[PDB]
Amino acid sequence: GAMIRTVALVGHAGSGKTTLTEALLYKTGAKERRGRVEEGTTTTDYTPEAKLHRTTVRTGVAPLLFRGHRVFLLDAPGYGDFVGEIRGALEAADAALVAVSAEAGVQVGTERAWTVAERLGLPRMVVVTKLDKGGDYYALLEDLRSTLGPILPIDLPLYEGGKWVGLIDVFHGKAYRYENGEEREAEVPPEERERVQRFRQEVLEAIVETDEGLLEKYLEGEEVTGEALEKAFHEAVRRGLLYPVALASGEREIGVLPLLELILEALPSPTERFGDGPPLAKVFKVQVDPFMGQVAYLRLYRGRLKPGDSLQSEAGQVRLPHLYVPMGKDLLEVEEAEAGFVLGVPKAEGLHRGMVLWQGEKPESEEVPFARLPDPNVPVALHPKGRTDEARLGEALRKLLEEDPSLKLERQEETGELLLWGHGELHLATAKERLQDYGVEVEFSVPKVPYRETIKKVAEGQGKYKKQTGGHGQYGDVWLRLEPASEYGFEWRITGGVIPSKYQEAIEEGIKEAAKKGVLAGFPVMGFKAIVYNGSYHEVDSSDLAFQIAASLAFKKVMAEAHPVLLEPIYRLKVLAPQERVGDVLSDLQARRGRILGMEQEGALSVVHAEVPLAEVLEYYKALPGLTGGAGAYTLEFSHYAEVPPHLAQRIVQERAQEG
Ligand SMILES: Nc1nc2c(ncn2[C@@H]2O[C@H](COP(=O)(O)OP(=O)(O)OP(=O)(O)O)[C@@H](O)[C@H]2O)c(=O)[nH]1
Ligand SMILES: [Mg+2]
Repeated sequence: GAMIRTVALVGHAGSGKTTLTEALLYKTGAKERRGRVEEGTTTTDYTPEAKLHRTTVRTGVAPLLFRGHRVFLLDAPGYGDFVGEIRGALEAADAALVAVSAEAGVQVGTERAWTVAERLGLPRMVVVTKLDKGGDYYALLEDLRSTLGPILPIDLPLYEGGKWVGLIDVFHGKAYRYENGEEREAEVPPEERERVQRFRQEVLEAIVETDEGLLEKYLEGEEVTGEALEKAFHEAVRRGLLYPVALASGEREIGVLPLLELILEALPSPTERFGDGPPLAKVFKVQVDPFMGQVAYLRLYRGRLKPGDSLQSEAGQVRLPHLYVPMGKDLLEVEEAEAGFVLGVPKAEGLHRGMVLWQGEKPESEEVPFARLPDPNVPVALHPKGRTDEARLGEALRKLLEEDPSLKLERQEETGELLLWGHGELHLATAKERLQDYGVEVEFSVPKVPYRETIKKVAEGQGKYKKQTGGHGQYGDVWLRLEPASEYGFEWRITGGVIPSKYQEAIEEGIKEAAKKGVLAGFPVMGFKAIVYNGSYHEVDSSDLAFQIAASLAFKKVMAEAHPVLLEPIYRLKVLAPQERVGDVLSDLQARRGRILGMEQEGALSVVHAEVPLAEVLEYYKALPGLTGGAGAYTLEFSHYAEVPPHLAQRIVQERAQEG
């Protein structure tokens, strides 16, 4: 009676998620006509980026109304590039509907969605799409069984002359065919009956075994009622003990409403997950429309709300004079909201992704669903195209990051460049396009490498600053010795009190400042001991400034005779390529001045450890997926610095010097 469900539709790119979402919206009456991704007419993919790349860049909300029941379906993206939106959609749902292309089977995007859902403690259901494009359903079920585990087949495909035309409801022993956008009951083909009965028995047994009460009856001799089985089934799915497997296609228009009925029957309600109590909500995503402003998307996990109500938040009281349910980019006004509802809050400049909202006692960390986002690992130096852009780029980035916090903006300490980190070439491309939607043109470039300097031999020298400008003068005198070393260190070796200990901080600051720009090529210096072993001061003219200057003057003089050497960053790779996709990964590193460190070949997938310079893998994200059959992801992490091979070393030194 007036049930509610919040479900995240996830899965690998191209598994027919958005097409299924369109079919659901159309078949329920929420939409006049079902659009197509190819034509850019769907409810989910409305932003310029989504339509341009023909992929779900942003999670779309599809509020489904069916016979009084409500299913708030979140149509999430498929590519790992949009992990931010994917993980947020799962954080917002009480269960995951995982689409699996029949012709491809479980893919990388399937495993990632599945794992995040499992960690969030969410029930899982699988929907098999694209059976009309090919694939063997029965072999697919076996693969899902061996890969996912306790799957539970709900549907089997109905075939007519080799053509997929419908489905067979295993449990009820009924078949349905579709044609002209119409569902009709059909007979279970004679040749299929024995197999269908086998699946039915296995389904009955799988459900009975998860319920102690039913296992007692089945054993005691008592009868198992249909209502008893339904309850056991629902509870088993709620606890993640069974994973229903449905068959549906928005393109072929097969099993669409049946999938909705199954969602209501199999997946849990907000109450079965959080129980009843005061309002509890969370902003799981944010959209910043170029014209409409910021809109916050909230998931109400518990409680009820009416227009005029308010919620507490870390940012203070949040009034909601108007309640809106989102449907794509549109906000539909409602007169009330119950747990399970997904709401859209306009003019939400003060609400950000991750903020918890509540009434009553403030929730503690464990009471709210949370899925951490991996740090973005693809950097690109950012540059406004021109004048106006450079000026509007500040506000444009603010909006971009509010809407997509999976993107990180940083200022390289050494290089000084403004870097934007994303999760892939595609993610960054959408970021670029989005900035353009905000009226700003930018261009990317490979980040400048943060080269460093060091010394190879010991050297000593004096640094002295003595001048008199005005009333009093300044005096600083320092003797410095530089020693090559693995780690930087300041060593105060002053004796006889020739320099008071109070100038130690100033002297070190001077050494550090000068070290910001080496003598060899103007890069930061590292790996050296700075030893202050003698000097002098004047009680009258000595000061921190004088010694900082004296110390700096000494560093530059001394480093010039310590045999400078140019260093470069060196990272370690941890590639993950399939069985025969290893002879292509270890073949690529050779052109990148690499070095193998190990290879964990276990079963099918075998890890491939390595070590390679940073200057050689700045755009290795534009290659790995195209060599590991796309079923592999590269990993780059800082290891240590090293001397730039004499060849390049000289080359690089020349450039930096050439101009300034
Ligand atoms: N033959 C066939 N094609 C389908 C089916 N479902 C979707 N397609 C098509 O396959 C493509 C996948 O479409 P979407 O529905 O955009 O897929 P998605 O899984 O939502 O894709 P992403 O948002 O990129 O993760 C589209 O070009 C659809 O026209 C299906 O059941 N059968
Ligand atoms: Mg999609």
